Amino acid sequence: GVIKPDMKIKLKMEGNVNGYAFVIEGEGEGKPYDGTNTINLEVKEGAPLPFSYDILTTAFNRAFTKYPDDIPNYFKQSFPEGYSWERTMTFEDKGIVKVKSDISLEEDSFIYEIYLKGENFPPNGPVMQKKTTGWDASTERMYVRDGVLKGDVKHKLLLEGGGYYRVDFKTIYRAKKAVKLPDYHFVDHRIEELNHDKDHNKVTVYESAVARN
Repeated sequence: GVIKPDMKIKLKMEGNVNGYAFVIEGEGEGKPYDGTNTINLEVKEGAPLPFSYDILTTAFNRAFTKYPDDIPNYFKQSFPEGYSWERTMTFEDKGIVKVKSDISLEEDSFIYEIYLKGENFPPNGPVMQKKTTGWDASTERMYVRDGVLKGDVKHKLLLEGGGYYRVDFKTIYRAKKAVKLPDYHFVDHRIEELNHDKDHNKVTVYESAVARN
């Protein structure tokens, strides 16, 4: 099919957080059937970013998910036409991020066109004060609503000094063709900043994702 065991990634994100504008380009690769992906990110406008890089990482593609044979794969079935997604991240201190991404396929490269807007983050909270220490492992509840796939996460951003900062994810995934719809299932995630430079001008993100009943 069009989804090969090794695939590349190209992305551009236009972002605005608490009114601060920025542009990020990424290049990476992954193993769609293994459910693993790596993206190398460079800030092109707005360096040094004046907020926590953790609020962007989950924006930088469920095509990279390991799926048991018996659970229909909403994402892989969508290609070559691909799919788009829109997401609201609601933070326990009333900060909010809204993301949309178009996922297309050019030969053996996924292409992501991302728009991100964050607002109402407390100026002295851990996002704007860069006091976050990465995402916990998560489980995303995947379920069909109105003919498209919804993903819900009760997520946690770890904090410097210990404990965590609650974030609810609601995502809507919209295939650009008729696909066999899965029953309700789970996707377990682990996302990691593998490395970065002093101001997160250059960041490498890794994610693994596996579907189970």
